[PDB]
Amino acid sequence: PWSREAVLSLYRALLRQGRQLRYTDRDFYFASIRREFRKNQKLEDAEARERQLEKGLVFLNGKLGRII
Amino acid sequence: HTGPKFDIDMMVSLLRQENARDICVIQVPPEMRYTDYFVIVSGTSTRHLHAMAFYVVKMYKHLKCKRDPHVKIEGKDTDDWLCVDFGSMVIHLMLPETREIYELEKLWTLRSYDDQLAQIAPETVPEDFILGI
Amino acid sequence: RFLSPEFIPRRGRTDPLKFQIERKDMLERRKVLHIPEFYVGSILRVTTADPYASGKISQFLGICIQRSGRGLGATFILRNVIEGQGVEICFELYNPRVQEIQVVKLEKRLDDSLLYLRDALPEYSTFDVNMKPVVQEPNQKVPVNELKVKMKPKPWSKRWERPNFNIKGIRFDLCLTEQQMKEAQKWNQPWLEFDMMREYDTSKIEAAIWKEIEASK
Amino acid sequence: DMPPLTLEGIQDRVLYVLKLYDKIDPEKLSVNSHFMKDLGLDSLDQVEIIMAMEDEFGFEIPDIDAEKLMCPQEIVDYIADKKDVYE
Amino acid sequence: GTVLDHLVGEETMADYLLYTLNKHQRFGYVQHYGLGSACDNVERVLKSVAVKLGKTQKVKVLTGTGNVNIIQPNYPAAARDFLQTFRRGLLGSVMLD
Amino acid sequence: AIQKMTRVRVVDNSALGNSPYHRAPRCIHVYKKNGVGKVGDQILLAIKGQKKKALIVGHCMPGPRMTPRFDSNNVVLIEDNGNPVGTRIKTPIPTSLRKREGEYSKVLAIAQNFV
Ligand SMILES: *P(=O)(O)OCC(C)(C)[C@@H](O)C(=O)NCCC(=O)NCCS
Ligand SMILES: [Mg+2]
Repeated sequence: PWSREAVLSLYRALLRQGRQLRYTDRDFYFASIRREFRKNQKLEDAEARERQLEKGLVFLNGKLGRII
Repeated sequence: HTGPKFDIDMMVSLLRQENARDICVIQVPPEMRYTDYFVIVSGTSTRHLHAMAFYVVKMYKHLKCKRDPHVKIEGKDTDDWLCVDFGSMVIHLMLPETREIYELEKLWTLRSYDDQLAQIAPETVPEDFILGI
Repeated sequence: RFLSPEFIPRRGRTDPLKFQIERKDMLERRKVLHIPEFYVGSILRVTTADPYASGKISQFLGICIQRSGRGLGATFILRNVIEGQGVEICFELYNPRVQEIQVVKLEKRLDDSLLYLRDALPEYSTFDVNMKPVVQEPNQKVPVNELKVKMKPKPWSKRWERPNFNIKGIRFDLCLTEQQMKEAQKWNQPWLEFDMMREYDTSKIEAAIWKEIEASK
Repeated sequence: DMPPLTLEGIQDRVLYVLKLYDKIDPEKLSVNSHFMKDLGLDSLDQVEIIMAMEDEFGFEIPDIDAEKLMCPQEIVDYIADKKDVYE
Repeated sequence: GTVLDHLVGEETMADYLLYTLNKHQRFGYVQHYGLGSACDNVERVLKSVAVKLGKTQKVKVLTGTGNVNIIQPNYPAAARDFLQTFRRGLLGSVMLD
Repeated sequence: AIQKMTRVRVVDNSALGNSPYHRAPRCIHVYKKNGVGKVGDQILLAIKGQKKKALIVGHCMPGPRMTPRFDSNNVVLIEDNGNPVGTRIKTPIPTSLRKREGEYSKVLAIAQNFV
């Protein structure tokens, strides 16, 4: 990745938001975030790691859409 | 007529009692000129999906305001995908199969940044407009 | 002074009262929504209410390519290439649906219509959706872009080379040949420059519109 | 409320949460075996483990140090900083 | 043409003959061959000849920007005329070896 | 207006639409009382040696005032069911598609840009 810290930070931060969920099924939200971080990772090139991290970062922000 | 209004909290709880498999309720900002709230719910069988969709629309009419326009269910002929549009809420009834292939939640949470948009690249015509084998 | 094109009426047998009626209606609407001074070359961002949604706000940015119509129904058309698709929207000026009109970049081009930009190369019509307004001092001459644009292959929407279009903003040298140029010249009509009854002077007309406008404010 | 933070009791509650985890089973689980290598757990897996510790004791774990915590023994020593146990 | 032409590809000998002509004579080759400028690109010379013969045709492609008319010549047609161009004396006397 | 024997552009991520081929897709048929098809109308396509139903999404012919006007004839491939074969629509679609009578909700769902 860009930073090994940053990805583990992102995985942490996303799961923290999951606790604050109100309407969305919390079991599914957790399952959906887990599998994403599994199958995508362990196999990528340096350049595309900059893109995939950013994809997660905009998920964190939730500016364009926030799941509740 | 007066009492409970049509909103997410009532609508979701209404879904849940028919064994809604997964629920994703998504806040959509005003710049995306479609809806206030996007909802995705899964189902067990084709006839189970009809059950839910038809209950939701039926209950809608009960609590519906007089001037509040009537709504139409979509895709009754369809096997796996059913959709119902309300005023400020949009709901998608699917099998787990179609959820795996559409990824509607991903599209709407992150717009231009999804994986499915990345694979596809825009095609440009060559300069001087000459093709070569 | 600048008078909006819509206010000056076309030659007709329409009674003057009809124009007076329409002018009063237009002027009322102008008070409510500020109509900026824009030209055909200029860049505009228009914010409107979206009826297909529950009063959500839509903005669209693009380059003006034509400005036409008279009275309330007067219009303009904005062009732009959004993520690899050319889009054109015709807007009414006095439609209540429109929220705000801003002039992002006020400039004239060489010619009064830019419909040839469809046949021009894509980049000449590609304008950034999020660009910062660039403003000039109030008592400055309206700046002109003297850009001539490169073209696609010769099958075009219209035959621009013909002198009836009188396009000054196309790099003809690049695309056409000398023989094609002299072929186009067969449609010249040189008398038409000197046809005296063909001309339409709006001097006294515009003066009277000014008198009405200054009375309104 | 003040709970007695016995070092032995700290150990018990730490191993209690690890047996609660799906990936790791009590058969191969020990007090001295580390998560990443011995218990064969991924780096993302670790993040969840530390969250279990986060809410249990109710003291914040910064992201800077969460990285170096890769052993149960390291944890029982780390949470000993919260309330000093000698024994 | 002494040996069977199936051994060499249809477009294969073009680059080799371009190298041979660049070795000995290029200016006369440019004048006879209708190049805008001297170059070692086989694609450019194949485009230059097709336009000279006029065998090319406008073929539509539809894009978001609009309908554009690309010209898609007979690449096979350009491939053969190279042999008569070499065999005839217009290019100039050039030993391949 | 898209009628019989009109070339169209498939603006989808669907394999069938984006596949390289010697023919542009052609409009076999228009599902309207009169042959002309505007936006939102369904039309039949001949692509790659098969017939496929498609939804018209924007066209070159001028429409009502504030409605957008595109520079290519854009269609989305759909099943007879109504399910779009593709997953994503890169190209912007007009918002008007919403209020028009019929099954448009699914196509709106998979679109990114509204103009
Ligand atoms: P952990 O020790 O199991 O590994 C950490 C990691 C999987 C997040 C990652 O750093 C890695 O080892 N692979 C990099 C490939 C990748 O997809 N990077 C993350 C971008 S979101
Ligand atoms: Mg035409």
